[PDB]
Amino acid sequence: AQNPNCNIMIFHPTKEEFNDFDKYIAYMESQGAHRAGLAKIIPPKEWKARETYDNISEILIATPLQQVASGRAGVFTQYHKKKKAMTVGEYRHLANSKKYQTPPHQNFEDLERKYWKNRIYNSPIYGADISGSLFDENTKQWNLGHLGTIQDLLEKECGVVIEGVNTPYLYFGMWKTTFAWHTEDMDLYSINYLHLGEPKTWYVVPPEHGQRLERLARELFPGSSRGCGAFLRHKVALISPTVLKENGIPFNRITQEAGEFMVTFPYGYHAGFNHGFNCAEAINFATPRWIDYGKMASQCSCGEARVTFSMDAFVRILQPERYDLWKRGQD
Ligand SMILES: O=C(O)CNC(=O)C(=O)O
Ligand SMILES: [Mg+2]
Ligand code: NI
Ligand SMILES: [Zn+2]
Repeated sequence: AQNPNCNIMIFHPTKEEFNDFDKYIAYMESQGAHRAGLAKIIPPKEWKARETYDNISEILIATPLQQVASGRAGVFTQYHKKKKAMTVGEYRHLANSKKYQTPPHQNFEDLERKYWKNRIYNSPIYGADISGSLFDENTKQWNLGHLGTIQDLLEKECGVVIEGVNTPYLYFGMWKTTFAWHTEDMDLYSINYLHLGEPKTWYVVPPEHGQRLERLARELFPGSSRGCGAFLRHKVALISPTVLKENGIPFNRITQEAGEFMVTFPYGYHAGFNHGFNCAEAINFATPRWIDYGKMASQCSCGEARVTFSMDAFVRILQPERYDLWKRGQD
């Protein structure tokens, strides 16, 4: 069995190996990369996402989100307070202001320590979930707006034709902006490219151990757990590495830098934070190996998780027994 300790693997494809996206994912899995839940892909030196980032300041962040925490430093939830619209140039200036800027630090480890000590005492503002792309249309390799769609994968594997679309999303971050513990919708893959700026630190639980994380989360968030049998789908709970280690939960960590891709694999729980002003692009995708995970994915039916249009068909076809309850949660 390849990668039996479930370590995060780092890949360096050549320019030739960068041509066929599906083939390279399958190669990484042949080497056991999925067992970690997360892999890093460093593009060949010949590749570029676009020519420059000099002209992005006029993108609008229609609904910036202020991430307000509650709890203790290692075990907290966050809620998202909506703020007035602002441009990427305005958001960059805000990220760099004395109130929000990254503190002085020695190295990534010192900054990680400072994050976990102090996150709860601040409320950073995240420009998340913005439909759009920063890949040049002429970039033919690993262009996250030109991937094979999940609807086409389902149709190729299962024969059923379904409605829905699959487009990328931009994330503009600042120091301490936080992504809570989650798997993807329908336990899909994700791919994330860090276009510019400061790093993103990731934490991940191997898919084979995801239920250990779920059981801890039920213990640590007991009111939330009573409210919903899949409350991690709400994407609000944080648990620190120190608390994970105290409770014996297997996990790994890695820091993504500008120019690097990360892939999350089906049912790989992940969480993390941004080091300073940055911009990432991400999208969900599927492969043949996903189908069995989609069929078994948990679902939130309490009303909180509310998701895209395109998840309807995935539930309807892969999980017909759950469909009626889940759709009530949507309505
Ligand atoms: O970058 C973020 O805020 C969150 N991203 C993801 O969870 C992802 O790419 O799967
Ligand atoms: Mg612009
Ligand atoms: Ni994710
Ligand atoms: Zn719920």
